[PDB]
Amino acid sequence: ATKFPKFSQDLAQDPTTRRIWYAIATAHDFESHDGMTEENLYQKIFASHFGHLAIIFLWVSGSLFHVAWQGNFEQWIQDPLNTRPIAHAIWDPQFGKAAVDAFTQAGASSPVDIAYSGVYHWWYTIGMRTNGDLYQGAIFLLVLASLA
Amino acid sequence: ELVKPYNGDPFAGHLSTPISDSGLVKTFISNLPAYRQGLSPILRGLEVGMAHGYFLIGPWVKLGPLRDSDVANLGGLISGITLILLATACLAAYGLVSFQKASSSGDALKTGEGWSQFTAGFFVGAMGGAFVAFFLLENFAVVDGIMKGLFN
Amino acid sequence: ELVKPYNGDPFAGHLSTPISDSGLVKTFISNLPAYRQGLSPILRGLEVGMAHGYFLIGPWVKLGPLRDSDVANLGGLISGITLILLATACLAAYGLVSFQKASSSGDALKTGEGWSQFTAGFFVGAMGGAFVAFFLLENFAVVDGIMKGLFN
Amino acid sequence: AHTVKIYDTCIGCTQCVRACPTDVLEMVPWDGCKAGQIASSPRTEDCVGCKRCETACPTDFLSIRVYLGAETTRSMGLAY
Amino acid sequence: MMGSYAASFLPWIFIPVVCWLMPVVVMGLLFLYIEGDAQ
Amino acid sequence: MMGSYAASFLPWIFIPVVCWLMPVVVMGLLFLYIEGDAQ
Amino acid sequence: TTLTGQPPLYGGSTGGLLSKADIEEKYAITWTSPKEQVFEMPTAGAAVMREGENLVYLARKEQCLALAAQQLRPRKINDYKIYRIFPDGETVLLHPKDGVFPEKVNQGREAVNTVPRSIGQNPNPAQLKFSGKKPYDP
Amino acid sequence: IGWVTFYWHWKHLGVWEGNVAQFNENSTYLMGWLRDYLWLNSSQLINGYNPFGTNNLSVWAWMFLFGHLVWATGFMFLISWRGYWQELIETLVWAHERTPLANLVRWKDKPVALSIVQARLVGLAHFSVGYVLTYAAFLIASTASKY
Amino acid sequence: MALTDTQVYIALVIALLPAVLAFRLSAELYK
Amino acid sequence: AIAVLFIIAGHMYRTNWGIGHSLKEILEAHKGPFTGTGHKGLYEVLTTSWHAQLAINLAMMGSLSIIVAQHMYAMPPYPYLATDYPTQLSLFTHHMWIGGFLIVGGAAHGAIFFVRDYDPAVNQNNVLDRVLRHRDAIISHLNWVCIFLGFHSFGLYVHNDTMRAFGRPQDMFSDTGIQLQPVFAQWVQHLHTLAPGGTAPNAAATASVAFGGDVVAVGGKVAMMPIALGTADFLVHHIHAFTIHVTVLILLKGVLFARSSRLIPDKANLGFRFPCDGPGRGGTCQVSGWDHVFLGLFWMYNCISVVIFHFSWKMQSDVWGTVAPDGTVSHITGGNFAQSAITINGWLRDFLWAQASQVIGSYGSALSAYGLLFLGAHFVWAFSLMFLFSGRGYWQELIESIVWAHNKLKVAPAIQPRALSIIQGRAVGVAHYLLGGIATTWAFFLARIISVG
Ligand code: CLA
Ligand code: CLA
Ligand code: CLA
Ligand code: CLA
Ligand code: CLA
Ligand SMILES: CC1=C(/C=C/C(C)=C/C=C/C(C)=C/C=C/C=C(C)/C=C/C=C(C)/C=C/C2=C(C)CCCC2(C)C)C(C)(C)CCC1
Ligand SMILES: CC1=C(C/C=C(\C)CCC[C@H](C)CCC[C@H](C)CCCC(C)C)C(=O)c2ccccc2C1=O
Ligand SMILES: CC1=C(C/C=C(\C)CCC[C@H](C)CCC[C@H](C)CCCC(C)C)C(=O)c2ccccc2C1=O
Ligand code: SF4
Ligand code: SF4
Ligand code: SF4
Ligand SMILES: [Ca+2]
Ligand SMILES: [Ca+2]
Repeated sequence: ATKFPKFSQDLAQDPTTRRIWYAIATAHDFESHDGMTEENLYQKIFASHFGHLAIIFLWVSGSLFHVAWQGNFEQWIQDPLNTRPIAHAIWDPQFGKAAVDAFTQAGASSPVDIAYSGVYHWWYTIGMRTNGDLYQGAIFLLVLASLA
Repeated sequence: ELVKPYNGDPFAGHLSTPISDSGLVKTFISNLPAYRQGLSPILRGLEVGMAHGYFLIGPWVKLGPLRDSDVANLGGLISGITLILLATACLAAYGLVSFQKASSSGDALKTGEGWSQFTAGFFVGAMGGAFVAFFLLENFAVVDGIMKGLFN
Repeated sequence: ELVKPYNGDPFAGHLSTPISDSGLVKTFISNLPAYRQGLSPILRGLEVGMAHGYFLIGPWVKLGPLRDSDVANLGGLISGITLILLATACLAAYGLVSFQKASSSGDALKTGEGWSQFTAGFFVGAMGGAFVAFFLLENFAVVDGIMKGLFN
Repeated sequence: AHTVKIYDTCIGCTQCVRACPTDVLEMVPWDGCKAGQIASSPRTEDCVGCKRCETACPTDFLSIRVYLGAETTRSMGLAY
Repeated sequence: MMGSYAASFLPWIFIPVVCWLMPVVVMGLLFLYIEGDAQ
Repeated sequence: MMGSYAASFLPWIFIPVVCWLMPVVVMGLLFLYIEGDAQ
Repeated sequence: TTLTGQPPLYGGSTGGLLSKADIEEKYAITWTSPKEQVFEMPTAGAAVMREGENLVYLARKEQCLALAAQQLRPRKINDYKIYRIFPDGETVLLHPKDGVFPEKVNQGREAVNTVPRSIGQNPNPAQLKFSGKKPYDP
Repeated sequence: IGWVTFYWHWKHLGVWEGNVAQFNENSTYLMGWLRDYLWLNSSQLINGYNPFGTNNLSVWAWMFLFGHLVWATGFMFLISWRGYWQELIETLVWAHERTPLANLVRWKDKPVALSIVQARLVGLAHFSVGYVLTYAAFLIASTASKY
Repeated sequence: MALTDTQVYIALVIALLPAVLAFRLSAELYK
Repeated sequence: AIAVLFIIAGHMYRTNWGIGHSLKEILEAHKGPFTGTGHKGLYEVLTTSWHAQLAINLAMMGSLSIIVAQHMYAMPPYPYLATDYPTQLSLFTHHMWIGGFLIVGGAAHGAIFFVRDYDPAVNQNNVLDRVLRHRDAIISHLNWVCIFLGFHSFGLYVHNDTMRAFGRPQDMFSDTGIQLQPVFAQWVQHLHTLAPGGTAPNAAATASVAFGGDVVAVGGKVAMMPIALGTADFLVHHIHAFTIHVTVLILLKGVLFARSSRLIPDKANLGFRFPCDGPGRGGTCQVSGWDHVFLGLFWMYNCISVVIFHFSWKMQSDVWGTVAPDGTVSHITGGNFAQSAITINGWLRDFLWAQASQVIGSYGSALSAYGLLFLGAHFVWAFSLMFLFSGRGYWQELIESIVWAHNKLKVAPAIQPRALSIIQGRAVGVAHYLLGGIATTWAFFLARIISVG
């Protein structure tokens, strides 16, 4: 047998490639795992819930950090109707010159993506005005995820 | 419970500490090429040499006497190449003096043949690592244009 | 009589044909460096790697993104080195997972130590072959003048 | 290995045993029906899980039940 | 492809890290984990 | 040493093949065969 | 053991044994035919069954039983025996284990994996939570 | 959800453009949905790259085609089922085990076809990814080339 | 203002702590 | 001359007066050192099995219908067919579809022969026995060549899509990038235009203008002109080779493994048409020869669809059009094939999106029925996927509840409603899929070439 998966000896003794595949699809079905009691079940669901909360927080932190670093938030404040919100920069070494020029948009110098999340409008309505407010939101969510 | 006797033995001159005995540190150290089980000594040597020779030329490339010239990479390479030559002479001298006694049937790096295989592997891997670091440093304009896509 | 059971076994899942069994093909395959008798695994890896590394950079040299530039051989060599690094990593990972079981007194290439020697030999041969291919390509003016007698 | 269970609605028609391609089932004496025999599965290690035995069963519901489980070389039917 | 943002040399290294080096390391380590023929 | 005749690159490869590669191959194969210390 | 028999006149096929035979296990079917006849191998193709005792190595038990069911039995050959062979060479008789075919009721056989109830009289999954209990448990 | 979002997007294209008559006239037959919504609004997404150059919609054109490819690749797992692929993989195993210089390398896990539930899942996941990426590319590029 | 290099470095160094925290959580959930 | 050679050819076989050959003598004569007893037993096989004859005759009729499609376009044998572009497109496309169907049917009845009429006693060390004895080598090598063709044709297409989207047109496989010139087809094209005074001296003109010549201009339109072959034609020809090879792979896997396999050693006892042998052995759905015919139908659809798409775009781009009185050819789509048929985006834009404008703008005009059938064929094709992606267990469980609702109102029928069988569900799905897709292409093709051509 193998070590993987630790939670299912039936899959662990499978000598085929199925041993990998089924394990990936049975990793989060904790109730079917070996040795699982109800107490360990609820505690593992608790810890997974916190890990998911931290992933959510890191995701918002990523959006905020990339808008503050590579975005055009302040220029978008000064003209919210005719400036395009920038999600993040583009680094694709397989780009030609025409794709570099084409994705050089929204008043930027380098290729960027145009944000379509609406995060700019939501942050503008709730009082955020500078890149410093976005940066402080990013670091605060970066420690909130650590707390989770 | 965090700090306990090393391998459960109270009189061994060691403490089982989470730096010294935790699971992460143990698997990381034991899977370094000098300790990775199953390897031939020459492959251990090759990996160790690659890792060392790659970074050896860097201090002279950025800080050596040739750093403010057209030939900084070349000076760093010559320095790293001869330093690896001394390192390999040190390794082979250690193997010559350290295993003239009897041979252990267990670990191969504790025998003269295995240490000479490690020495040969170290020399080949370290000269390769030094030259590949020199080659990337010299052709850094090409690598830079490749990563920016300037050649597209 | 050309197509018969393989090694005289009618139940084996093979057919002894003049592609699968003929003497020229048989001795050619057996005398390849993977199968040649009396070769230690390091020399097998050396020859195999030399052959593979020598031809590996060619597709990028004549077909890659740097083919229409001054640094075509450079980009081909860099891509070939990176592919060979991944190939050596694949070989060494295969050897780590495949031979963690006990050893055989038969082939050395079905042993973790022997496959590690083969892996190290492959790395050295393949980096060497890629580099000499780049070197001949980068100095094709000099080689061409050598064969044309332009230096006489 | 797969799990093959025989329930006491078995009427001993032997049809599951004849339909097994891997010789998992046999007819054993049993005073629980008119035929004087029940199906048995002593060789479920050779069960591939094909459920031909359930297809052949005439009782309603099935007197033979195959529960597919852990997969081996034998149960996945590999010749290699 | 060289932005006016702060620390513009960071995508140059981080894209090969997150795209080549980290997937190579993770794929290799997961390969060494899922094929361990231990108990 | 470059002719107006067709495919003039062919001597450039074939003379080292006929004079270096084929001889090394032939002497190596014959050296293995005539020193073959089997029955 | 020491499984004897002439192989049938078979030209060999790419569908025969693989490395699982020499490393993990193979199977054999032995029988006696009264005559040189033609049958079809499970590894595809026609084979000539010899007079007397024939021995065939196959990769799976299902191949041995398929040859027994579709070739030997319609030809009125019902003396076949099926074996499992391990790489060391140990040999286990498999198919006519007691000498009686499994479709025939034989004394001395014990009932295995029988359940003393009907099928939906099995317990619910809900009541059979964390424990070793399966709903098909005896 | 495709019907929901098709309806939303076509009505809002008519409302944002001010040509509400486009939807309020051609949404009653389904040739209007294919012609005046899908065929028309693809026109700038589709020319994201062309033989003459690239716009900023080139990534959306590429993702549009990518989504079509993933969605159609799911149809393979959904339509063709297991035993065909298992019989194919046995011949591939034979080809690997009888090929010189690749006999030295052996799989640690025996290659088998995807399970029935597994490839139902894999085909559904491909179908879903292709669905979502295709409609996202269409939505963003058809709403970004105008307003 | 636009972000400075030190703010990007500080963000990297600060996010290096949820790295080890997520690693510890995954190691404890593996156990 | 055809009449003379065919009345000649009807005199080779011995019937009643001792002159001619027994075909058995011919077959049993022909054998070699590789193929055992060669063709001994094929006379009995082909005189006792109607399926062994239906396989060959369907395969040859399909191949000949395909030949007819590729022959009646470049040498249009009827007056004013060459300038009837609707008729040219429709006749080519029709005979290709009939050919693909009959080829799939030949494979079907080959598998039916193998499961039902194969006697191994007749087929001892003949060609049939020995192909059964290395079917694994055959199928594995066909598998490899299919993967090779798929990568090195379609991967070239998506490489081109990615390079074009990158703004790297010099990195494309195009006539202006990395050229893939079809040199062998070009030289064979050259050899046919150097032959009406050379290797066919007693002949006025060439075989067809496609190989070379000048624009035959009947009426205002092109009758036929030279068809240039470049990187795009190289690409789509290798796409055709790939799709043909995969269709052959599926159908030959079905024919060769119809009797047995390593997975199922007794498929002959299960028959030609069976859904599976259960969820065991990992799962054995679609092992039957019927199911390989079922999959080969979709792959035939793919092959013929790409063939007729290539024909339509290449004719509208490089052959068909209007000849001006001064003598210049204004092609229908103006030669976009050489630069747009090298990416998938070009096929989606300049063929599928661009030429369907008439089939969707057809409403209110005489071609409005073609727009209606365009939509209805889309509907039938999507209707197929309900049968294709589902299984009958769900439908039987649902029919149980509808049966309950009928049982409450004393209207449950005596003939018990059942879900369709697994094979029938597959058959209904593939029938609706083929009908929907083929009718979609039919309505599109006819509306395009009638409104424009
Ligand atoms: C809070 C929400 C939530 C939670 C906690 C769960 C939790 C659970 N679900 Mg559930 N489910 C949910 C929502 C949720 N679900 C939703 C919204 C759906 C509809 C899709 C489902 C449908 C569903 C089914 C049918 C099943 C579960 C099952 C389970 C259990 C095990 C999951 C598992 O191990 O496999 C993990 C899953 C995977 C490893 C698959 C990963 C899928 C990937 C992310 C898809 C992405 C595709 C691709 C990578 C995208 C790339 C795009 C790129 C190329 C551009 C578990 C307790 C299973 C079970 O145990 O039943 C008893 C079960 O069969 N779920
Ligand atoms: C050959 C085709 C190709 C390739 C290889 C790429 C590659 C890339 N493009 Mg891209 N692009 C292409 C074509 C291509 N492009 C074309 C034709 C266009 C139109 C011109 C674009 C336009 C474009 C834009 C606008 C952008 C890119 C960007 C990028 C980069 C993404 C960085 C990243 O996070 O990777 C990581 C990949 C992921 C996170 C998604 C993969 C997730 C997989 C599917 C599932 C993984 C889940 C699983 C659990 C994990 C598996 C284990 C794993 C850890 C090993 C990447 C280098 C972006 C960039 O520059 O970076 C800042 C950018 O925004 N491209
Ligand atoms: C979690 C949200 C998130 C997402 C989706 C991204 C996405 C991206 N980042 Mg970013 N990053 C983030 C958070 C995020 N980042 C945070 C919080 C920081 C501050 C430390 C950074 C610092 C950063 C730098 C310096 C750079 C990027 C860059 C990039 C781009 C290229 C891919 C890459 O190299 O990543 C690199 C990632 C890091 C350097 C830091 C990673 C730390 C995050 C929190 C890890 C998240 C892991 C995730 C939760 C695990 C889920 C895995 C999933 C499969 C289950 C890409 C668009 C490059 C760019 O701008 O392209 C032009 C660039 O050089 N990022
Ligand atoms: C047998 C008569 C014969 C002789 C004496 C030569 C002699 C020569 N040829 Mg040659 N050649 C021949 C036949 C011959 N050729 C035929 C029939 C062809 C058509 C395929 C060629 C095509 C050819 C090319 C393309 C080239 C030469 C070249 C040359 C010159 C350099 C040596 C070399 O590389 O050859 C190369 C040999 C071949 C390409 C294959 C030779 C084929 C013949 C039939 C093999 C002869 C074997 C012989 C009979 C066996 C007897 C051996 C003996 C010891 C028992 C040399 C003067 C080179 C040149 O022109 O230099 C300026 C050059 O590149 N030849
Ligand atoms: C568009 C959807 C789609 C795709 C991509 C495929 C693809 C394939 N089919 Mg398939 N099929 C489909 C629909 C599809 N099918 C449907 C709807 C049915 C229902 C009837 C079938 C039924 C079917 C059967 C019965 C068979 C196939 C076979 C095949 C394989 C042919 C061999 C080949 O081309 O090699 C190459 C693969 C491609 C060209 C696919 C595109 C991949 C691109 C070009 C390369 C990707 C780049 C790289 C890998 C990306 C790396 C990213 C990394 C991070 C992972 C191939 C993988 C046959 C087979 O197995 O052949 C051996 C086989 O017999 N199919
Ligand atoms: C992870 C980790 C870390 C870090 C580490 C480090 C420090 C790193 C690294 C690294 C390194 C240090 C790496 C390296 C490398 C290398 C390489 C990759 C090499 C190479 C080479 C080559 C490629 C060669 C080649 C050749 C030859 C052999 C011959 C011919 C010539 C040539 C040159 C071609 C930390 C601290 C966080 C902690 C612990 C863990
Ligand atoms: C094509 C196909 C196969 C063959 C497909 C196989 C064997 C899968 C092979 C996939 C290879 C290994 C490449 C996979 C690349 C993935 C994109 C990698 C993602 C994996 C994650 C774990 C990261 C089946 O086995 C099958 C089974 C049942 C019904 C339908 C089908 C079916 O349609
Ligand atoms: C929809 C569907 C069904 C249900 C389909 C059924 C039951 C077909 C029958 C439908 C028609 C409408 C039955 C017609 C009944 C009478 C003939 C009606 C009399 C006609 C008069 C009006 C003249 C399956 O049974 C099935 C089975 C396997 C895979 C997929 C599927 C599947 O997708
Ligand atoms: S088929 Fe059913 S009823 Fe007949 S013997 Fe088997 S289990 Fe009993
Ligand atoms: S599932 Fe198949 S192998 Fe198992 S007992 Fe039933 S018929 Fe026999
Ligand atoms: S899913 Fe259907 S076809 Fe596949 S094994 Fe089960 S019953 Fe047979
Ligand atoms: Ca200086
Ligand atoms: Ca370039």
